[PDB]
Amino acid sequence: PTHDVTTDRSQRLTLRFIPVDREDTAYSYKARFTLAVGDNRVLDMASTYF
Amino acid sequence: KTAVDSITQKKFLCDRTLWRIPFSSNFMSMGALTDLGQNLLYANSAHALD
Amino acid sequence: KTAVDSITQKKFLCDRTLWRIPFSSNFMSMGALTDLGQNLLYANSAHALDMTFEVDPMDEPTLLYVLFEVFDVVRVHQPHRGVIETVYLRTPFSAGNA
Amino acid sequence: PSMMPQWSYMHISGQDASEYLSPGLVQFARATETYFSLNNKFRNPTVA
Amino acid sequence: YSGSIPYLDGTFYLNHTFKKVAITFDSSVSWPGNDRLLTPNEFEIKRSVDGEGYNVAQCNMTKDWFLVQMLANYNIGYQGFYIPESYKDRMYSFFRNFQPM
Amino acid sequence: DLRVDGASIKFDSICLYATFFPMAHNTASTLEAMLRNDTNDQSFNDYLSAA
Repeated sequence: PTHDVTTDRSQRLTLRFIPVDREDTAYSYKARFTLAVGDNRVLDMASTYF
Repeated sequence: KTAVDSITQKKFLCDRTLWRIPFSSNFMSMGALTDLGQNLLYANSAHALD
Repeated sequence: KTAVDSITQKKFLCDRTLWRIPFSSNFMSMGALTDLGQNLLYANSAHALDMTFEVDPMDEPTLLYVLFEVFDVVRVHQPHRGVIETVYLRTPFSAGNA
Repeated sequence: PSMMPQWSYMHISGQDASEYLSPGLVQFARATETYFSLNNKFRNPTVA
Repeated sequence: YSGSIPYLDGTFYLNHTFKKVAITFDSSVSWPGNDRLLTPNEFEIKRSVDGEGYNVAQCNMTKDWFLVQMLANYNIGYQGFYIPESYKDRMYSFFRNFQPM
Repeated sequence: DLRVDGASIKFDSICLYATFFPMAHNTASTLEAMLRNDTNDQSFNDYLSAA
């Protein structure tokens, strides 16, 4: 299909997100993230791993 | 009990395969002609490759 | 030519799997939901269950591990932007029962 | 949980996804099957 | 010489010797182009120390090259990775021959 | 018992990853509009499934 699948304006394929909060305890640590999906995108969760 | 201090080395091996690259917009194999080809480059243009 | 009087012993080994029992009328896999689960007498009243196991003895404490197969589903809804809602339904033995 | 009953809500029984979807969506799912799979996102209850 | 001739038989054994490759059209472009990749100007296949953030599969292979090869061989990768079925991966594949060490 | 012998494990950094299909904007917006209708919700099972 020649058109109407791929875009043409610069957009990234892979995204890396930093934690915004890390807390530590001797037997577990808690990590938070603020994931952001902008408009005109669809993210399938099968491709997110730590 | 008294092992030496160590450093680590990693590498890989993938003999018997070809290092390939597709000429598409999103690297998938959607057919045997490829978007960026049927663009035909509006079947009118020209370029040299480095 | 010089055998001895002997007896014979038999046993088996079936590691790495679960023993099953289907809740069907004739032990078949006829659909993701069995037929007897739809039978009226089981869906319009209540009943108490009693099971008894006799097992081989052993000399260090163990556990009996039972999986009641049930239905577990979740429905997800995203009406507006940046809002997500869900409904979890697990039945029978629904959240709020022993 | 009030407009439609429990079982038929979460598609435990009733009708497959080939029916209860806005037929535009069925059109779409049949349009991009080869390079973006969707069929694993909807139950299709069976019953004996 | 008389040993096996890779350029004819198909036995390739030197793949791991590539550091990177860069493409360029008409002296000022970049075909991967358009902020597509993590290292947009060229593909990176292996790294020294500092690239310890970008390696995948417990080896020294950058993520993006793994992605590119997985896609271009089996159209898999926009839905999370896994082992492609036996039929779709023949003897001269990319996933019959991967080895980390 | 590995607590006694002296095994230890320390965590330093952690980052999260995601990937996007660079779908053309019109088609993506069509999908976004279609998938918020309250009769196209998501179902999902859980193999094992049982208590």
